[PDB]
Parts: sequence; C-alpha cells; structure tokens
Amino acid sequence: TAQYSIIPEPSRTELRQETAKTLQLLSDQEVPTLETDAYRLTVTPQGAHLASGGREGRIYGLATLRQLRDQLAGQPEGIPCGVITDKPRYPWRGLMVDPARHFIPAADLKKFVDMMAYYKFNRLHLHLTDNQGWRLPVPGYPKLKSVASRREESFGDGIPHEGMYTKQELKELVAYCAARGIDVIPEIDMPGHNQALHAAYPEFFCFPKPDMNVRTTAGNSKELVCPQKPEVWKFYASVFNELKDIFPSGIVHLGGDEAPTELWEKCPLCREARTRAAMKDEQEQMKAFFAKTAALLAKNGQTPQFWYEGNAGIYHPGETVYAWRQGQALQSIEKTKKAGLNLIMASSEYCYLDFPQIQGQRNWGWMKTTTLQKCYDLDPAFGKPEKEAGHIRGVHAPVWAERLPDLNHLLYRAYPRACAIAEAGWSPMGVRSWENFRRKLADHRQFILKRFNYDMERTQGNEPAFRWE
Ligand SMILES: [Zn+2]
Repeated sequence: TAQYSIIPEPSRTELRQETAKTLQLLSDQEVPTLETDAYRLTVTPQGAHLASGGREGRIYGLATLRQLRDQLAGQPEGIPCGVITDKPRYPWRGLMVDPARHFIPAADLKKFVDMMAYYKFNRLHLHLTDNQGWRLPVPGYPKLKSVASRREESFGDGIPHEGMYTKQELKELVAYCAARGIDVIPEIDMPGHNQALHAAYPEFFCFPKPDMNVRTTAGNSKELVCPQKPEVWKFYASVFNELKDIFPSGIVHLGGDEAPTELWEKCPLCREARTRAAMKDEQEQMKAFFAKTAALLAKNGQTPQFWYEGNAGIYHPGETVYAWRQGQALQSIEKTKKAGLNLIMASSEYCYLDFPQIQGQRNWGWMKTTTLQKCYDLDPAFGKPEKEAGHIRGVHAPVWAERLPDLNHLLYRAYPRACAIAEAGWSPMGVRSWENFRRKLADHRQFILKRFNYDMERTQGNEPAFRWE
C-alpha cells in the first residue's frame, strides 16, 4: 500500500489511513522527551507537526519534511498521513572529498554539501593534502601556493592542474556546512602522502630532493617528513593554528595511511634519534611521531584521527581510527576494542566510492566493482553485538579523486551509493531492506532531478567521459 520514500529509512513510521495534500508546517516545537538528535514528525490532512529534542534533531526533521515535500510534489493524489519518530543509529555519518587530487571549486562544494545534507550526512571530511597537490594556505609557507598547489599534468595528459582554497573560502564552507548540520573535518595527511609538500619544502624530509615535482601519477610515495627536523614541527604548529582558526570542529585527521618506513630506517638523523630514544623499530618511531603531533594539537584543544593501518599499538587509547583496508573489518573492530580506540567504519569493500559502481566502468586496471547492492549490504557493526562493537562511531565513505577531475565525475561515482551509506549510518537494522531501499531510490531519481537538476540514473555507458587511456 501507500508508503513514504524517505532515505534514510526512519527508525519508526506509523502510517495512518487519511491522506495529506499539504505539508504546511503547523507546529515546530522543542520537546524535552526526545533526545537532541531525534524528532517526531506527524503528517495530518491539515499539515505537519514537528517536534524535536534539539537543534540537531530539528535539522533532521526538516530534512525528512523536505523529502516528503518532494514526494508530494510528484503525487497529486496526496501522501499517507502518519507519525515518523526518528533518531540515527550512529552519530558519525560522513563523506570525504579529495580536493588534493582534483581541486573542487567553492561553488561545487556547495552543491556536494546540499546533496549530502539531503540524506542526513553530518560530517564532511576534506582530504586537503596528498602527493598530487596541497590545498590549504598557511601563512609563512608561501611555497605551498607557489609549488605544492600546482602540478604539470595528470597521467600523461599534458594538462596542468592547480588550485588552493583561500582562508575566506574555507570559513565560508564551515558556515555553509554548519547551517546544514554538517561538521567539517580537515585532513593533513602525515607522515606520508607528502610528495607535494616535498616538492615545496624538501628540507622537511629525511632525504631532500630539490628536483622533486608534485606527483602527476598514482602509486605510493616513500617520502616521509623527518621527525628530527625542527622546521617540521614549526610547520605543523603553523598548520594546526590555521586549522584552529578555520575549523571549529577541533578535529584534525592526521592521515597516516600508506607510510612505509624504509626512508626513516635509512635516515642518518632518524637512526641516531632511535638510538637515543631506545626505539627498536620504525613502528615505535611512528607511535612517537603521532604522540608528538597529538601533543601539538592538544595545545589548541584539537584532537587527532587516523587511517587505521593494522597496528593498534601506534595509537593512544581514546583516539579514533578509520578502518578501511580490504578484508580487515572484523579484525579492526576486535583490535581497536582491545586497544581502547574508537572506530569509524570506512571499509573499502563497501565505502570507497572511487571504485566503479557497474562492472565494465573504468577501473584503471585495479579497482574492484562496488555495486549499489553491495554497498547497501553494509552493516557497520558486521553483525557484532554492542558489547563487542559499541566503540564504532559510525560510517564514512571517501570519494577519492585521483581519477575524478570535476564535480560531474565526482557526483557520478558518489551517488547513488552515498544514499546507501546514509541509510547504513542512520537506519536501525530492523527497518533496513534492499527491496525497500531500491523502491525508494527509484522515487529519488525524480526528487533529485527536481531539487538539484541532477540525474542519479546509472547505466554502464552513462558515466561522463574521461580523457585518460
Ligand atoms: Zn629522518
């Protein structure tokens, strides 16, 4: 019979027999009984009543009302009356954009934010720095702009790529996100993924290479900042001071992914520093590096996060890590619990939205296909009980942009899988089903076309063309 098409699925929908042809908001009340992230939305033939426990729940209730208005706009016969009582399963529901790989203009970020807010995402993570570019301006380090923000080409295409946000643009983004219920999380990836920083400031590295250029290809860089160099710590203190001014979330993602330690092992400065500190290997050195960085953050009231790299011993109890490596989700849940770490689920089997969504679409010679149906199969807890998985804070989907050069390409791969991620982060398992989700997503094609002039239809051949290979 007649249903709503709200994504994410609300925790409770009680449908009634009457029909509503108006969604005029008749009441909008803050009530003490509901939690601050919760709302109750009642649809009657005379209009709608919204109750919420706080500003956060109110934002979510208005987001549901927006989807119901989009449904009603396409249903002249009216929509069912009913009561929706709703609160998210997980408090962290995030997407990550990758302007380091391909710069995202301010106007395009706005559209990306409006779309994620429509699905009740509440975290926007900015991957600001990598091998292919550096997008955060830092006073006192002008070569980040003149060198690190520019590259000669991408994958042999001969086409230079550059870009850097202004401080005013980033403060605009923060306010734009806050008005839509979204906290912004900057990432300064360290100690690796740093070829762009090396191109600008080779003196920060164990083996300075003045001829180094910003990377124009994918693949792994072995260049790690040298923890023995005072300039490194002065630089990151300056970076973190800018983040304190710009990003009121106070959370700084430090990255830490894909940082092989070969060059630390060989570095003549790091070798003797390890001898002085009685460090037996470079994992102990990595632990000390993160601890020193966390101490710098703590001076500003900031807190770190990391990509989980499978060695829980390098993090400090109470810190948050992101599980991402293929095949490691269950082990990561267990090891982070034992180590006293909090966990965000970003498993690349379900959440890496750079991967093609239909078999036969560009995989660049290595990417597996993650279909919409596969994505929807994600339970962030992997069926584990609360005593084993209560340290999981939520779900997070990166849209890595090595191969996504503009917003058109970004949205093509981000959606509709981001809709499934939204439901995995928000909806209790007891209201989730592929059949129901698929039904609603079909209706959402018209909703998103109407509201955003954007088409979420996916076929193998309708991905925008690429210039490479
Ligand atoms: Zn070194």
